[PDB]
Amino acid sequence: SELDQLRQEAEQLKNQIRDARKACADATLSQITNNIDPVGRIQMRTRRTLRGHLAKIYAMHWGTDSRLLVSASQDGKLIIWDSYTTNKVHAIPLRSSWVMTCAYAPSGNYVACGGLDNICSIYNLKTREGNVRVSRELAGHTGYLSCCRFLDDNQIVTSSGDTTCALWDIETGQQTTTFTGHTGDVMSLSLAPDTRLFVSGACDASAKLWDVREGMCRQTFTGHESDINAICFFPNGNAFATGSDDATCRLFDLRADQELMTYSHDNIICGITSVSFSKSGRLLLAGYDDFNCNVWDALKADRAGVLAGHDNRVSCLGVTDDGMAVATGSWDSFLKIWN
Amino acid sequence: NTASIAQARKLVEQLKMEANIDRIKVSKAAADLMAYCEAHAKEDPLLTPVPASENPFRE
Amino acid sequence: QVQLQESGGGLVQPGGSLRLSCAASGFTFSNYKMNWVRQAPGKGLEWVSDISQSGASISYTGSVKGRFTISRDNAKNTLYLQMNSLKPEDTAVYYCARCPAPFTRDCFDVTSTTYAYRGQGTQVTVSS
Amino acid sequence: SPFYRCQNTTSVEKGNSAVMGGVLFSTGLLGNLLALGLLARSGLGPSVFYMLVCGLTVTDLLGKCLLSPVVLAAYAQNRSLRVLAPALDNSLCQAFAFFMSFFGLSSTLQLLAMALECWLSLGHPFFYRRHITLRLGALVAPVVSAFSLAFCALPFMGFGKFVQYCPGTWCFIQMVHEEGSLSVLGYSVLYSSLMALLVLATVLCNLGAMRNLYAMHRRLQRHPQPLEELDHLLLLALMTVLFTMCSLPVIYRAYYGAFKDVKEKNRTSEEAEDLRALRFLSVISIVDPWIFIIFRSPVFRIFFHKI
Amino acid sequence: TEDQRNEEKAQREANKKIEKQLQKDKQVYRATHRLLLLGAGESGKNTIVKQMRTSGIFETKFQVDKVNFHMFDVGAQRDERRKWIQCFNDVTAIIFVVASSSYNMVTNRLQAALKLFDSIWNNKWLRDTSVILFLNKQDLLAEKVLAGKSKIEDYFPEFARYTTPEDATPEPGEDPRVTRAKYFIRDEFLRISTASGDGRHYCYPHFTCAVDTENIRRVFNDCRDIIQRMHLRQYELL
Ligand SMILES: CC(C)CCC[C@@H](C)[C@H]1CC[C@H]2[C@@H]3CC=C4C[C@@H](OC(=O)CCC(=O)O)CC[C@]4(C)[C@H]3CC[C@]12C
Ligand SMILES: CCCCC[C@H](O)/C=C/[C@H]1C(=O)C[C@H](O)[C@@H]1C/C=C\CCCC(=O)O
Ligand SMILES: *[C@@H]1O[C@H](CO)[C@@H](O)[C@H](O)[C@H]1NC(C)=O
Repeated sequence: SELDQLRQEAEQLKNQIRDARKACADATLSQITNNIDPVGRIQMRTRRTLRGHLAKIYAMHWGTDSRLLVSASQDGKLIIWDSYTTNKVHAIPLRSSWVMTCAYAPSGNYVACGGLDNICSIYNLKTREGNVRVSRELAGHTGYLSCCRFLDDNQIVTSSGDTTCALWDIETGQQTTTFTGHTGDVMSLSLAPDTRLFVSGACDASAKLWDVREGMCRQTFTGHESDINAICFFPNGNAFATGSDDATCRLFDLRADQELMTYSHDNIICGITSVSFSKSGRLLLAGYDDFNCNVWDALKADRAGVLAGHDNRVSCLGVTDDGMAVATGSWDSFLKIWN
Repeated sequence: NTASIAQARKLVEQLKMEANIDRIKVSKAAADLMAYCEAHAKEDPLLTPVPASENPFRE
Repeated sequence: QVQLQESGGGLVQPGGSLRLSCAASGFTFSNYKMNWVRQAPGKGLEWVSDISQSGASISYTGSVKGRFTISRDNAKNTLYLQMNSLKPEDTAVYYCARCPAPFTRDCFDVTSTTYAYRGQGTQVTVSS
Repeated sequence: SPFYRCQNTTSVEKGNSAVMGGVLFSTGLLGNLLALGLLARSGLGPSVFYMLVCGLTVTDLLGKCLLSPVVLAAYAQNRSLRVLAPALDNSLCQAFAFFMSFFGLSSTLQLLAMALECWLSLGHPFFYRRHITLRLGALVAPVVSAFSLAFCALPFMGFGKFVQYCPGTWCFIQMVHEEGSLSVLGYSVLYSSLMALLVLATVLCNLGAMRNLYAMHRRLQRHPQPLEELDHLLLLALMTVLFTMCSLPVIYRAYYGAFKDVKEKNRTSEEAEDLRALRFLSVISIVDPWIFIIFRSPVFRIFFHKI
Repeated sequence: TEDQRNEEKAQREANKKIEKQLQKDKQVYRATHRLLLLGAGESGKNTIVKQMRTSGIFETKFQVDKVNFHMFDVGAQRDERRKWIQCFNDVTAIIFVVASSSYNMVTNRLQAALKLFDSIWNNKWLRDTSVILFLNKQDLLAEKVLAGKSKIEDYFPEFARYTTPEDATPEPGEDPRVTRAKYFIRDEFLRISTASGDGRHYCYPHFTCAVDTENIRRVFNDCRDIIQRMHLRQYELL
């Protein structure tokens, strides 16, 4: 009964955490924000349409200058666009055609991508010859690359389908830190604005908070019912939002250690593929499987608007750093800039 | 069988680390989120649509 | 937090009957398709039976058809498996497994090891 | 005795009525307008076949709405095309004959491209995938319209003639010459030999496509609802028979006129045969919207409910 | 603004050079057909691959009648397939290899393949993808059924009342017991496919073996039939 004794203590500790969360739940976010003004009707129009991909698009990432973005499609191409003029700056052919994620470095010098080959490949865009070549490819993951985010020109945090996140040294190609604890495929990660913590959502209906320096898990959140496909921090870094397959987006508080609000509708029965916040954080944009994107009131849980312009499943979202526009990628091989 | 025993010890040791943290009230935590959105409301072009000559995506 | 708890297993003589229960919490029980799976002491995980969201769509594996009966109670969030005329090759750990997504026809990784939406299981022993 | 006795006439011949020329226009207008309404509802609120069908219906609607009111105005005013518009005088008859031959030739070329497309997409699916693009199907109609405009303008440069037929309500290519001139009979034979080859190639491509549609159905036999292979073959067999039956009479008139001596022809009989042949050619535009658009709509399909 | 004119013209020229290269890659993409190789671990995965001849994916290239095919084998991934199986929704066909002899094994490898095929057939992103079904291990199935060891009806009680279909083509020199073993297993997969097909995607079953050396011709013929019926859907305008 030694295994049962360890299970009893695990069950006893879970009740202690649940009671401590209930003791702090003196009110709700919907009660406090009851008397504020409604956001009103949000109506965005498509400003740009980016064409050139031959197959479905899985990921995109905005640049820090809010002008250039990179997109990854399963035709084996990485395309860097100029969203102001709809011009293609680079077109990188990939060794593997099953890319599932892409990242843009905050310095603008590198672009990373990965997929079913279990390898994160770094591409140098500032070569003296003028061509884009594979600067470094990182190996060591035993599952598919699902997300990756640069910390700087020398570090990058990657999630993978082997229930494990990792931190890499680009110069040496070695794993500096390994983050373990999830029991499902980690589908998304988001970096905190101070780049000292990051959250990850996996296929165990759970989200975890990690310490980059210490390599440890701090808090665990278990509000959802199905696999979490997307995650994104609040702009102030004290909260985050998750999207899942149960047709529900939720908001979690780091300091309160519990779920704050649930964003759902009776006629929505499709999963969420991507979530993102506006610059202020008042609006929460979520992409869905019914080909639409919904805008939510983050403080009132009221749907504000619909972005209906895609003929196939919306796979990725992104809001610029200055908050001017939001970009949607879909499975119809198109990118749209909404504003 | 010994693999699950070591895994179960990691779960208990992780739960003891998460249980010993300081949690603030939800009322104070929710009041901080709405105070951040109010202080940065005028800096959100998706909330307040900016006119022409300063929207880069309008032609 | 999604949680599934099984009960009702135990030692039983050959030809005996056992009723298994699966208490579910943390999710809407009526929106999901439910499964029963078992793991033999030497073999891997094997699918046994399933029932749809509202019932009326029941399929068993070949070795238990006509002897096992899966039942659902959406009001109380309980899943049942009525075992009748048990055989010594039925000795396994029976798990109550939930399909990953609601309002779906397919259930992919129910029998896959390290599955998140599966319970701890109950031991069923058929011996004389 | 001149063969074309309504060549210089100024009024319609007694004993003719606009009932036959008004039924063809009314049935062709309502068929094409209904098809364009259904074709614009689904496409606005594609494929290579969609672009070919859109260009065919526009040609069919433009031909009906440009030639039929000129005919009906002649019957109502009791004036022939020579004296229908005194500002235009003979130029209206020449322009009528040019557009009558243009719309006959441009529709046949467009019906051959739709026959090639169905034969290539079902008979050589791998070849169709890597060579035929949506861009090619979008510019099939402008290319065949530029060729037909340039080909049918040959009598304006001095190779062929246009003449007014009885009862003075229409004009077409002159197909009989008393002295056997090579300039007049050369173009009439060339126009109808080209039309015979286009008709022959359309039948062969439709037969080749129907041969694959039956082989596709038979593999499935070994093992509203969408259309199967057999009711696609039924619509192709209907189009092949009607397109052949409505195009042969005008081909026969040119070969009969050029090669048989004029001294053995009864003019009263030949006037009705020339008019009947071009009435037959106008039935292609009437039945085109039903074969390609209207019969393939679920709005229409719920009545018969298929099989 | 003279330098701004040069920057826009240089950006326009670089866009024109990229679009020239993208046109060539579009022709290569159109002229090549991608396939997914899938199935249980105990079947003949290398048997199908060798008929032509750490990493997360393996690629096999072959050409039949001047048509290029890419076949992809999932190398190093976990058994939880519900997330990465969505990347293969636009392939021409999914090649599903089933060890037909493993109706009873140390457990039910055939029922695991039937449940896997059921999820692939009924997945919302794979409802337009055709599946080419290869029932391998004909010699092993013939040895098991004829010798009388084990049984099929202990794991499939409907096998007792099952008869040979009228549209059957038995190979010469085989008793009518191994033939019923093949067709019952084929009909188990066909009952799944005929329930929720709706004319969007089709299943092509074949009785492959280790010494056939002609499976590339059958894949080519089925892929030719898949493309034909995709081209037929464009003639239903409304
Ligand atoms: C009223 C008379 C005096 C106009 C003069 C005759 C021609 C100049 C017109 C009559 C028929 C017209 C054609 C009728 C049909 C089409 C198909 C049309 O294409 C489509 O509508 C479908 C989409 C596509 O295929 O591009 C392109 C124009 C075109 C060639 C038209 C071009 C202009 C044409 C030759
Ligand atoms: C022949 C060239 C291809 C078809 C072009 C177009 O669609 C057809 C138009 C015809 C109609 O439908 C109504 C009217 O008959 C019109 C002219 C056709 C033939 C001559 C009949 C003149 C008469 O009645 O004395
Ligand atoms: C019509 O007039 C022309 C000369 O203008 C003449 O050659 C021709 O024979 C005339 N036709 C008839 C039928 O009188």
